[PDB]
Order: sequence, then structure tokens, then C-alpha cells
Amino acid sequence: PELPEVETIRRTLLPLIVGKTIEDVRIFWPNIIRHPRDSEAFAARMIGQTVRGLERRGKFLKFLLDRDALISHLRMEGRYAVASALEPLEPHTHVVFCFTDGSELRYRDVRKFGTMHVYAKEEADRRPPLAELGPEPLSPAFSPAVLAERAVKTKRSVKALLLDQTVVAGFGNIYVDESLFRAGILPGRPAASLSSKEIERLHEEMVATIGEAVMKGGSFQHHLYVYGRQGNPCKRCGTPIEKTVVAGRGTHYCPRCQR
DNA sequence: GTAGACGTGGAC
DNA sequence: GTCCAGTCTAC
Ligand SMILES: [Zn+2]
Repeated sequence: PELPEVETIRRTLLPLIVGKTIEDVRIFWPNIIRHPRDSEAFAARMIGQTVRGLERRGKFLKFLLDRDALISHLRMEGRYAVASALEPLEPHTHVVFCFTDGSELRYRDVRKFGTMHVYAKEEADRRPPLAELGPEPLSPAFSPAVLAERAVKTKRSVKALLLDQTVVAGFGNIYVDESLFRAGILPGRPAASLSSKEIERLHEEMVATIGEAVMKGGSFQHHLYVYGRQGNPCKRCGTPIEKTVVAGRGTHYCPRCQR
């Protein structure tokens, strides 16, 4: 998931867990636990703490407890669900947080790529993986100036620039491809070749795209212009949508609308 | 940067 | 059977 999908998870999950106290933490795939390294220590420190809140930073979820903050990245297929501790678990459940009321928060991840870091609240934003993240796209911190500063300083493609979480946090393959189309810019061109008018236009479309996506609860898939539409006619000009590889990933675009 | 890594499963 | 699908990393 990207910012919109993670933001949607944050909103619906919060009311289901706020105020609940942790009684036990069970881990079925240790690799997911990154800090502390020892999964036994990870489990023991959260016992007895109550969930006080849930925030998002980039594509990360930040569970706020009493003293600690649990930082979770879903990567490609991680997902959360709340259910009764009396029912059988679903396939690929790797971590489970059991509460004192008999309910539990389950974490599933088919590909096992997700990660979890636990730090004291005051240290979380200063340690990895949150430490070097760029500004939030829906905040005053992100502006054309910030984009320009990083753009006019590299030779890599504009898609690579946008996928770099240190530049701006939250964009992935789907929204980078969609933002570039709406702004009318080819994904493979040098980030340093973009004019001042283009950068402003891109900033405008990035904010609007991510904003509309959050409103629709993420993929909004019915409002996609290019992602996954290769071979189909452009919604704006009718030219067949094409797909290639840019910055080591599948990239979708319209050869006429984007220049 | 442009591929391959890290587990697992669906499309063709 | 076999190519494709968020960060890291090493030829
Ligand atoms: Zn078009």
C-alpha cells in the first residue's frame, strides 16, 4: 500500500484498538521484528501497555502506547485485522497482539516483507526508519521549492526522484505514474530537465491526486488514467496506453498526453 | 541507475 | 511452467 491505503487503514483501525491493554504478544515469523532484534524482548516490553493512539508518517503506521511507539511498515502485502482470540487464525498470520478484553490485533503478510521497530516515544522520530523521511505531501512543508531544490541537483529520472522517500514521503508506483500523467510529464525524463512551470504543475497534481485518493479510501481504482491500463485507450485522447521499465519498475504512461 | 534480493501465489 | 508485484544492495 501507498499513503492513501495506509491512511485508510489508520482511520478505520484506531477506534477498534484505542484504550485496549496488551496482555501478550505472539510471533510466528521473527524476521519481521527489526528492533529490538530479539523477538522475546520485543514481546515482553509491550505487555501491560495500553494503546493511546495511531498516527501515520509516509507509508508507516505508528502505534502510540504508554511509553513506546510501535513503527510498522506493510511493504507489499502486510495487513491488519481485529477479531476474537477464540476463533482460528487466517493463513499467513505472523504477529498477534492479544488484549485483556479477549480481542486481538492480527498482522498478516503473504510475502513476509513487512517490518516492526519499537522505541520510546521521544526517540522514534530521530531513529531509523523514520529519521530521514521527507515532508508529508499534504502539508505546507512540501512545496514546489522543495521539489525543485532536489530536482535541479540530480541526473536521474523524475519517476526515481518521486519514489525516493527522502524527497517526499508517501508516493509509490501507482500514484507516481498517475501524478505524472495528470501533470503531462514522461516518467523517464531527467528530473533536471523539468522547467519551473512543470515543477509547479507536478506539485499541484501530486497534492490533488493523493488528496482525492485518500477521500475515496485508496485503490479510487476507477479513477486511474494509466496504472494497469496498458493496451487500453487513454481516457483523455484515446491513444493506447503503454508500459515499460523505468527506475527498475513497471511504468505506465500515454505517449501523447505526456511529453 | 538498472537488475537482483527477500517469501509466496496468481495469470498465461 | 514462468513472468510480475517497498526498500536494500552490490556488479
Ligand atoms: Zn492521452
